[PDB]
Amino acid sequence: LRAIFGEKARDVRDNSLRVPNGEKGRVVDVRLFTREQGDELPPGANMVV
Amino acid sequence: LYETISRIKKTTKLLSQEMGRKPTEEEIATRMEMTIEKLRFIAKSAQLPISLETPIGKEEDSRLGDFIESDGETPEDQVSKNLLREDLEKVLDSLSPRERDVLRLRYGLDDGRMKTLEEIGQIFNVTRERIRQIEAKALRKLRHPNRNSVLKEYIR
Amino acid sequence: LVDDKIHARSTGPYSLVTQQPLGGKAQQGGQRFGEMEVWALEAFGAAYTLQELLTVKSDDMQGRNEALNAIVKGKAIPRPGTPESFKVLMRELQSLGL
Amino acid sequence: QIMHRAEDLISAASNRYRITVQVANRAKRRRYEEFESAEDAMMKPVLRAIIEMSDELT
Amino acid sequence: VETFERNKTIFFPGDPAERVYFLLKGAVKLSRVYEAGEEITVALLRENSVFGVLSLLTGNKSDRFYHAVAFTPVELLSAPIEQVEQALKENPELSMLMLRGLSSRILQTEMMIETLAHRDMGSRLVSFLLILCRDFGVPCADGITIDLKLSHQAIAEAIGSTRVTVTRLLGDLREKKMISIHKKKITVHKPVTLSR
Amino acid sequence: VETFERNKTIFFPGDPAERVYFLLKGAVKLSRVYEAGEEITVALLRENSVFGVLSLLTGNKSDRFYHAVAFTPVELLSAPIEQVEQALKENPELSMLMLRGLSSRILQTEMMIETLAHRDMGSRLVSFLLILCRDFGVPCADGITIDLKLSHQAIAEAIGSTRVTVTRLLGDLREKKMISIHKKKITVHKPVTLSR
Repeated sequence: LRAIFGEKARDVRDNSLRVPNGEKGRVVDVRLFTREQGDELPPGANMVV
Repeated sequence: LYETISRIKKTTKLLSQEMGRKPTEEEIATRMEMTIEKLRFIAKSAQLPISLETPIGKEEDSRLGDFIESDGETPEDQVSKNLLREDLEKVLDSLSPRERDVLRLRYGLDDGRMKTLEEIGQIFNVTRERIRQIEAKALRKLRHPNRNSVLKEYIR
Repeated sequence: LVDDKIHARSTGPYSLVTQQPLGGKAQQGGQRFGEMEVWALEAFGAAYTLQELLTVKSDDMQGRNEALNAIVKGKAIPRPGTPESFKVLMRELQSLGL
Repeated sequence: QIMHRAEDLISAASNRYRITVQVANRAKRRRYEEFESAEDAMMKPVLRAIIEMSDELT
Repeated sequence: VETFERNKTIFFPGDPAERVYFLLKGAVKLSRVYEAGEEITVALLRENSVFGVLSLLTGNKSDRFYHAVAFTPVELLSAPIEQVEQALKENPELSMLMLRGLSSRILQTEMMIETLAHRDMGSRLVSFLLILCRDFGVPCADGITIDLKLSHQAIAEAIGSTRVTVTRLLGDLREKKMISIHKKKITVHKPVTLSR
Repeated sequence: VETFERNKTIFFPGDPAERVYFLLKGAVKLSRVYEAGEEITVALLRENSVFGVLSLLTGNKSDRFYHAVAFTPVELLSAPIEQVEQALKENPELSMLMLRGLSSRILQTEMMIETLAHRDMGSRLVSFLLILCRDFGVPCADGITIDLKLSHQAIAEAIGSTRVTVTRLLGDLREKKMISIHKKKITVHKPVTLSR
């Protein structure tokens, strides 16, 4: 199919964040950070969103 | 592993000397001569599994593990894929049945996925050529966008 | 507020164990369910709703799906599957010594 | 009306359930029989089912 | 930066290639299409021109009907109707370049267009080889080198030969050592030679 | 307004067809040239496009190397490098119209290019007339009328059919009724049957 419909895509995937429906809200901050401050992070996990 | 998990940080606890409590940071890895990534690897692999049958919380209607599915099919793509898979051959209807009946499912498809170029070479028209051509013929008998132009929404 | 207190959904992930969908009051929150009503839904009987009403929205995979199709497949949604969680319950029992 | 005087037919025709069930039996098929979008069946399969019962139920 | 190798599918039936392909480098070709098919280098882009061609027709949903792929790891952009958009509306800054684009790819083929229309295809081969194999490398094995490694069935796909312009034509050129199977250098010792 | 009949000579070797070669109208063709020759409708202009094509190359003394002539009167509202000059430098006014002009000659040409190198031609010829003969007149007799009176072996002067298809295709579709010479009304009753 992939090669049949005519294209060779790839499944690198993305369950990126989709805010729930009806979320007519302006966004209003973020706190956010990654490896560097030492992500105080639940381990096994990379970076806060 | 079950000792590094209980030594990597143990050492550090004492190794914290000349440093600020939790000594350095990835130098720890170097201290024990390792790569962070393996470190997390070890860090992640510690503690234990949660109950998965423990109260959700202060309240009840709750042993944990009332609590996931991985996979069924998300009814949505089981009523999808069948349609898609089935149509992958059910819309195979823009060609003569010299190829429609054979190459239909590449060398496999619906199959585990195979019985191939040779075989058809014999299995159908004592060919070895004709596989590639009539297959290419049909391999285009669907692509100029009008051929089998009823599943373009596929965009897949 | 109805917002955080709204709720309604059409199937989705079932559980794991029962593999039944699950309502912890989420976007895909089980229309919750009350057998006190399955103790008031037979007062008229006529199974069907019950029959479905368990099955295919609980056990049968191929039921549930069967459904999905039937309608979008212009088909007369059939006939129960048979439940399975049943079978699940039966399994542990058989091992328990049944 | 759309549905109201139908409270008597079922009410006065031996086993009520039973009625229903047949009525479905109509239903199912008397949609089924025609999958050509006949607008007669544009409405729900039952309600016809019913009614043409009804008005044969004299 | 948009950057495409060979054995691909780049255009389609129906493409939205509007937001710029913006080809910067290749040494390569627009394969086109339509119904009868022939996805042939019915244009080209090497390095030094740029797409934006039927992408600038009725535009983002014209009847955009081609399909091209390379043999070069083509080079081509990281932006939308912006760098062009400058180029389009706000002036002729790259507006002249927009026109130039056509005159630098369409008109480039336009030359090969009044020449591909010849009897024997060997001409089209010699022309093609006169500009490419010769120039942007050094004329190695037996002269104006094929400036790369491709295939002897290259002609068999370029023009769509049928195992005929192959071995026969090759034969002739094998007789006049204007060929080099090794690393596909295959060529006259001199550019003018087969260019007559 | 610049206005050119059939035959005669319009481009040359070397032309100064700058200073606005404004082909504003015809139902006709750019014959081109170069050395091997073939002054073929290697483009076209009917009514509704305009020259200014290699006239806008290195410009008023580029290597301007074509030569074209018509099949009938050809109108060309014309100016100095003035009406264009607006169109060129002072804005995209008819630089906006010019991008269309760039496609103008190219379109229909590149479309005929899409056709042109098919193997045997009566085909592409059918395509060509399917544009001319069908549209801007009415079918009359036999269908999709040649929309004029022309040459019997059009092929003879078209691709240059010496003695092949010059009268054979004629017979091939004569009995087929898909063609018939009456007042040059010569057509399929239905372009489709020949549009395949």
